Amino acid sequence: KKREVTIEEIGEFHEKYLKLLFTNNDRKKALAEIEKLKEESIYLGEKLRLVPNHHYDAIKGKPMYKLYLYEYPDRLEHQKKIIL
Amino acid sequence: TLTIDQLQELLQIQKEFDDRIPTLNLRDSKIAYVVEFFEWFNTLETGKPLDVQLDELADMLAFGLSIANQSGVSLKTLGKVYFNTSSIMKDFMEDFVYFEEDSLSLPLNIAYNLYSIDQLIDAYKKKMKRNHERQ
Repeated sequence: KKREVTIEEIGEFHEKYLKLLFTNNDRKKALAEIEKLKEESIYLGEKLRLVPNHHYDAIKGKPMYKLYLYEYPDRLEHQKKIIL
Repeated sequence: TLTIDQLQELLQIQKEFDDRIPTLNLRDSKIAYVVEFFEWFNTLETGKPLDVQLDELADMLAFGLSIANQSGVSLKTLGKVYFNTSSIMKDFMEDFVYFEEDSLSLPLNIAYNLYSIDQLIDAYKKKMKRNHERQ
């Protein structure tokens, strides 16, 4: 289990996050993807928690893992609620 | 307001900063940069308050300053015009999915188009002060 987060998976995640926000009226397949996207968010948060992007914390003042562990899941929650 | 060799004031400031960071390396700079592009792209409508946007923008800039700096851009000295937000996507996407120069070109050309460019700089100089202080 290679510990360090790769550039490509990080890239894949945000991409999927953007496709998600473009799905557009019975399409309930978007909700599944939010469930998927929450879980790999946690996946990435934990990896970055154990093995941190150093330069990110120095320039941002906040740990990068938190962005995946907490903020994106918050966001994907916000999209979940917006629904009817 | 649109820039004229403030490359010696930013490449240094950031040079300045990164030297206070022992474990600094290129793979991580690259990732933080990518993360900040999306972080910034997020702050728009594809929206969020103006103040909050160029903060991410400024955050991307610091990483572009590092790349070229860690690349040792040998004295290289491009202003591009962008019609749409999607025309910035495309650009990043091939510099990324199919690949230093463009990485630093990008946060600036946005400034030219999306904003003022002497208006981004004031966010960068402000934070790095708070940052050089923290470290």
